[PDB]
Amino acid sequence: GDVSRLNQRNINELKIFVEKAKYYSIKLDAIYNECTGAYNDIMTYSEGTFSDQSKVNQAISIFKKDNKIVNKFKELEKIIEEYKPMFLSKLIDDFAIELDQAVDNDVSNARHVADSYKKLRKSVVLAYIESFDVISSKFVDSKFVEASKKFVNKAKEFVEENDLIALESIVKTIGDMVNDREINSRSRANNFAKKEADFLGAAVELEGAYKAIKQTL
Repeated sequence: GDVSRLNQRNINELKIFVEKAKYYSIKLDAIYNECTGAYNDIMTYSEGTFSDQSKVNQAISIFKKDNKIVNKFKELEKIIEEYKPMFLSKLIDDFAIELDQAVDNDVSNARHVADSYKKLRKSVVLAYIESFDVISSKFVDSKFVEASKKFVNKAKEFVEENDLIALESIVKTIGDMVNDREINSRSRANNFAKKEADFLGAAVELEGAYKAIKQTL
């Protein structure tokens, strides 16, 4: 008759991912807070060696010490491992290699550390969206699948504006939907309000399709 058995399998798969990934944004925030000074010091004091070399060495030490930062990224990778097997792995290797090679003094290497980090930060955000993209694409409900495409696009446009703020919104919003908490569609922001609201509008549309499925189960 109907496809309730299938729709329930889809809700189940989405709910598992979201609950398993619920600390993803907090974990990226902890990387950002530890590394932001070190990133900016590399960008500043490597733009021209004149020199602050001691500052650059110390900045590199924050990214390298006890492989802590690399392992924090691997912890995020392990969260999305089931879903996007090779998304992040190359970019984590690239960073690891730059860190391995940065035995100073070498600004280019120091700038390569900073760029490989920034690129990896943005990938960790896209990885979450890509996982939801793969999950949503297994939905038998065509209205949900259409609403999911619109969400991923607005999600990605939001990432371009600010990767950590975008990831925080995506995680909280998807979280609200699978826990049946009504999504607020308004941004109260002073920075990035336009793109946040575009993203929140696509999430209200998705919440609509999600509820329409849920109400038949």
